[PDB]
Amino acid sequence: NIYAGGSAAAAPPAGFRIHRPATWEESEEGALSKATKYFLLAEMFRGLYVVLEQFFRAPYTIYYPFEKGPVSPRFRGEHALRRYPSGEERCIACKLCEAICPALAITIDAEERIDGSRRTTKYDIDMTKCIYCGYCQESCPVDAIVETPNVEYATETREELLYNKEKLLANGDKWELELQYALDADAPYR
Amino acid sequence: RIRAFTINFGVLRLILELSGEEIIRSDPHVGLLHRGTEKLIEYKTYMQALPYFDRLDYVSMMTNEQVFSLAVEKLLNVEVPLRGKYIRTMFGEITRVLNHLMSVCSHAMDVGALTPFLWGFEEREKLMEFYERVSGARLHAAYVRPGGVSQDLPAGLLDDIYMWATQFGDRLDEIEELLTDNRIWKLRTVNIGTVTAQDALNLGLSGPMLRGSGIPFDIRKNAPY
Amino acid sequence: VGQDLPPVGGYEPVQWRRNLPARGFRPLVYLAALCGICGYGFYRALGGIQERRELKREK
Amino acid sequence: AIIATAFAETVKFSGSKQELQKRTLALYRQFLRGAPTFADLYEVQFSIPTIRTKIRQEFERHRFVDDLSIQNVLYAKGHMEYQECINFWKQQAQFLKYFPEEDDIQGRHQPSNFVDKFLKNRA
Amino acid sequence: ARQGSFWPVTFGLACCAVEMMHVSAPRYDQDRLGIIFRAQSDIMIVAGTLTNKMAPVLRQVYDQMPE
Amino acid sequence: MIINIVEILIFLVCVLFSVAYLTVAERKTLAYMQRRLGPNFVGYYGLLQAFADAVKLLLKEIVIILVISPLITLITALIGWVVIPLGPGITLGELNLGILFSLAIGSLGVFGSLLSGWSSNSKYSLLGSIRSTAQLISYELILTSIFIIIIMFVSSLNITTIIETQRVVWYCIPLLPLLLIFFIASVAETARPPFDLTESPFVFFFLAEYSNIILISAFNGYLLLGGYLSFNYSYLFNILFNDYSYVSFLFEGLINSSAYAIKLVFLMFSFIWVRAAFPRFTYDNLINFCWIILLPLLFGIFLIIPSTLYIFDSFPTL
Amino acid sequence: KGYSVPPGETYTAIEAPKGEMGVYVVSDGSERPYKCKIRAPGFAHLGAFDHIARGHFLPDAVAIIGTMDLVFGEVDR
Amino acid sequence: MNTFIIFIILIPIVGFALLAVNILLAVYKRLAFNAAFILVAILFLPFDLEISTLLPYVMSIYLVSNYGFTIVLLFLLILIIGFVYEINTNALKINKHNKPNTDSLIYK
Ligand SMILES: CCCCCCCCCCCCCCCCCC(=O)OC[C@H](COP(=O)(O)OCCN)OC(=O)CCCCCCCCCCCCCCCCC
Ligand SMILES: CCCCCCCCCCCC(=O)OC[C@H](COP(=O)(O)OCC[N+](C)(C)C)OC(=O)CCCCCCCCCCC
Ligand code: SF4
Ligand code: SF4
Ligand code: SF4
Repeated sequence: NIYAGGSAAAAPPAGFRIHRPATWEESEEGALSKATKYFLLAEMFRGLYVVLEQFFRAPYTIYYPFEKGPVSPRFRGEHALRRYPSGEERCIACKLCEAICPALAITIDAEERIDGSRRTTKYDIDMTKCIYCGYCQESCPVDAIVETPNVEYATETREELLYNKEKLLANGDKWELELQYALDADAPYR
Repeated sequence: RIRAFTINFGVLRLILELSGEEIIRSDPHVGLLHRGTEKLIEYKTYMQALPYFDRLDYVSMMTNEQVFSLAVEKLLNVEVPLRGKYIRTMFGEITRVLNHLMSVCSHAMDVGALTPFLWGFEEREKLMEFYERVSGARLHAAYVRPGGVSQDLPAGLLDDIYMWATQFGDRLDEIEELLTDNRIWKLRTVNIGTVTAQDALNLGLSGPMLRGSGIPFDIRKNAPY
Repeated sequence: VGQDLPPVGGYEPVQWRRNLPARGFRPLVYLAALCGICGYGFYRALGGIQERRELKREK
Repeated sequence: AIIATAFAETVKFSGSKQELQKRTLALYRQFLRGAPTFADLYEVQFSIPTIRTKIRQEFERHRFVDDLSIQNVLYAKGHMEYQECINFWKQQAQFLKYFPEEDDIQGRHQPSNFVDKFLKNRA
Repeated sequence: ARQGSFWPVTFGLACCAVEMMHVSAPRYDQDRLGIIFRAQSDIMIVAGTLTNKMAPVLRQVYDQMPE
Repeated sequence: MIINIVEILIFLVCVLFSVAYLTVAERKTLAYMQRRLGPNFVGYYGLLQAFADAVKLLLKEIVIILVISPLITLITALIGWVVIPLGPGITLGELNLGILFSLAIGSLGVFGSLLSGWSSNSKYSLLGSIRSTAQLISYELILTSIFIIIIMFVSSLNITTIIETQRVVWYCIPLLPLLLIFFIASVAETARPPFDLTESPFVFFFLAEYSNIILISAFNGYLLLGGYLSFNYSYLFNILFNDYSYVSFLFEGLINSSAYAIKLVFLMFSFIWVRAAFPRFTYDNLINFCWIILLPLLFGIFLIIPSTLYIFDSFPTL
Repeated sequence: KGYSVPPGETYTAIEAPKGEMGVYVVSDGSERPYKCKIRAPGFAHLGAFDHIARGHFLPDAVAIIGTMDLVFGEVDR
Repeated sequence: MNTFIIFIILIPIVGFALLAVNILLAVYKRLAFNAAFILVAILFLPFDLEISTLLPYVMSIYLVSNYGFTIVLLFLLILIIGFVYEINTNALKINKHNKPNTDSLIYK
């Protein structure tokens, strides 16, 4: 038709008028049958039985200091500056990881040597304010900074938590083969 | 004269003025976790403004990511592909499963039922594995970019999402069984927090609370995306 | 190539309805069993009371 | 939120200067009357007359304001500050924002002439 | 006794408070040595962003702890 | 002299141990209800949990009355252990009015809840202590009234007289609804959480809590269920032993205490089992449950029992 | 730099499991957004508290919390 | 010297010892109410105290056969009408103002 105006084809659906709630006398069970559930706590014992079923099965719990939970290859933990095979630092002072960081953790000083190649005098990540987005891994064209999957590195001072170039080159030294394995397994999806 | 005494009832301060047991007026403070995330995103690009949205409302993080990466897409006049649409749909729905798995089993703890909180956590852990295998970190997946979705699924992930979806029906019916019929659960909650259908609107309420009161409205079916 | 896909036949349907198989007996049956076990208990108890009274007579 | 909080008033904007003067007058009376509560409440070191002379000298700061609507916002901000102070919402470290000159003398060499400014290049 | 039982009055105030509750979750229990995060002991744990408003509240909670 | 000081040594040391191993048992079984390991172990080294946290609990801060209420709460919780019998005629002190004593000490147990709210007072905390007190006395009523309707069949205030009367049939199986309402009144005396609004020196309340847990378990075990009684066992002995000897009295005292301890242990497990499954009460619901609905049933059961003893001859003789 | 966005304003709202969560972003035409506000869903849920929680008991002020679902990354933000 | 009395002498010593080890090892350093709260305890006493009027019958139930029965039945039946007084009058129930009184909106 034409609708009234102030009004559309979104009428109330067929059956949205819900029925009157039935009284005591339009009930299917007897009052004695209802009182057996009332006094003998019929559904209390049901929920008691459920938690007793959970008592007799084998728990989900795992030992932390001797087992680590299931992890992905694309997981992210402490940083590392990689190197080339035949020993070369691989960060070409290209300044992309500093320009993308949503918390401004990177600070790089760049200087050029006689050779014409480019490296960094001072590389720096403040880990009080790195937020683990992995954009710094995504931006570097030469794949020089990564996220090693280590998380067990909690420290006791903040000055330990300021990572300079030397600490991150050490982290790229230690984690290398698992790092290369994770990047090679990640590499089709990037 | 009625004399009401005041008490200092995540992080939340809440003033209660009590005349005996009854609350006569209530006044929630808020702001002790205001950290200025609305002003900071004006100084960051959109690619950098994306993690400011799993910072807020952290329990259901992919949906909060999605609302910004939809407002941006509408303002861009671009179009996420088809695989992108199904992929973001199902991650938003396991995000819904996670948020209700926290919210239901935390209302159950605040009321007092202590088993579903523990049971819920184990189920949640399986979902945080589903996030952990897709983005890097658990609990802060930036995985829906504004242009689309950040990278492709793993090789054998869709099979494990099916393997979880088979058992989850039974493990949900189990936690449901001891709360839905329970007299203490039903008694403590049948007449509490009632909201009329006209005042569900004037208060600006939405979602499960506007749908509590009888009004059929949801943005998934009304204005879909 | 290499990305994950669903199988060509599709997966089997999962259970998303409510599974509540009825496992309680009828309430009048439990009440009949309760009245029976009570009445047998009162039989034994009042029989013991009468026997203890006859022993008190003997003492 | 139907009901307001305790000492609040509906923010409403006068069209005349004399009505505003009456309202700021009643407002200074409210601060000055509630000044003995603040020393008990925020556990300050010092005397009630120093609270009262500060409330006075904070209304000395805006004595010669001409524009009506700037007096209006200044009244609304003062009533919000009274509202926070008379309850326990402010704490004792934000109540002492108001007294930075009283609590401690920072040390020697407050510069006065150009030379004392200039030896530490205007500080 | 202080070694074998360790009851941190947790200051979980943002995102990291749920990850702290994932210790209290059935996977990463730490039920065995004896850390229980469910809640006047001698350690607290600050976990999440400490705003301008809360720094007196944080210090006041830190003050009423045993020495 | 030496004959009885060794006896009270053995009993005090056993009850003091068992109350401490309950604090471990509750952590363990609630761990496996929720699929966690919980505490590492439970053995002879297993007390060193409950010992170690019972030590460290004495290292926190507190902020003449504060001295007295933990003390009287713990000694009220500890003196009620004589009057339970552990076997036939085995009591640490034999008294013909043991239920009157047990009842008077369930009456003495309320005072620490009053005097705990006075210490470090606020207005709202004082009101909360009032609410815990009033629920404690409210369920103490129905506790005492069912003690009456149990000793209606005995007509004696001695406890071994109850259990020897109980030899023919336990009182739990005729009066099964009474078992149900006693179990809930028993987790009502204590603050067990279906019934625990008003919770949600501390070492004494902590110890006396579990001591009241296992002691009201004992009060269930002798009057409703069989106290030390399991079966007749007249025939097995005539095949094993030839004559009364200290081995024979050992074996019978052993099986009697086993039959008592199995009642107490299953009931004690059921307390922790009803802890986990249910949320807690509004206080209005608590008082409403005690008075308006359960206690009219209690008057009704009270009227229907002597009339049933009346219809038959069946009055019990002292 | 980043990508650049056409100038304009939008309010895009979706259904978070907490409720309707919208975001209102205003684009300069540059690569930084000029202004962008979230509509946290729990903001109006906690704002609706003392219209709903009047005349209830005090433990009736606790069950009413967990279904207005306050996580407080939302309500302050 | 029987075996009953060392126990109730020896327990206050156990409490004093567990208290003195606490004094050795520790660290140191009106609102209006509702009528239901006062009434639960005030009214608890006449229901605790009929119980002790019921205590002498339960011991001597055999002697007073057929006659002390009816006296106790009448005693309880006089108490039940005061019980039904308090449950007819809704005495323990605590009320609040959460209803909007459900008055229909009247115009002009
Ligand atoms: C023979 C003729 C007569 C036939 C009928 C039989 C009568 C004899 C039986 C008497 C035994 C009565 C048992 C206690 C009665 C409990 C009353 C009840 O459950 O419901 C009333 C009350 C709520 O009151 P209302 O406003 O009416 O609520 C309506 C909701 N349906 O509910 C409540 O407030 C609380 C409900 C839960 C009570 C606390 C639960 C304690 C949990 C313990 C459960 C048992 C655990 C057993 C453990 C060992 C099991 C192996
Ligand atoms: C209200 C009840 C009305 C229904 C009555 C129907 C009962 C059947 C009749 C059998 C009588 C009989 O034969 O049993 C007799 C027994 C005692 O046996 P005795 O020691 O050997 O007697 C000695 C033999 N002389 C006398 C020859 C020497 O007495 C009873 O305890 C039976 C009572 C049945 C339980 C009734 C309780 C009902 C529940 C009430 C709680 C709400
Ligand atoms: S992971 Fe993120 S915050 Fe950290 S350095 Fe990389 S881009 Fe910056
Ligand atoms: S790590 Fe990458 S982005 Fe950073 S300076 Fe090196 S090459 Fe450039
Ligand atoms: S450290 Fe802050 S930003 Fe990071 S997850 Fe924790 S709460 Fe959120």
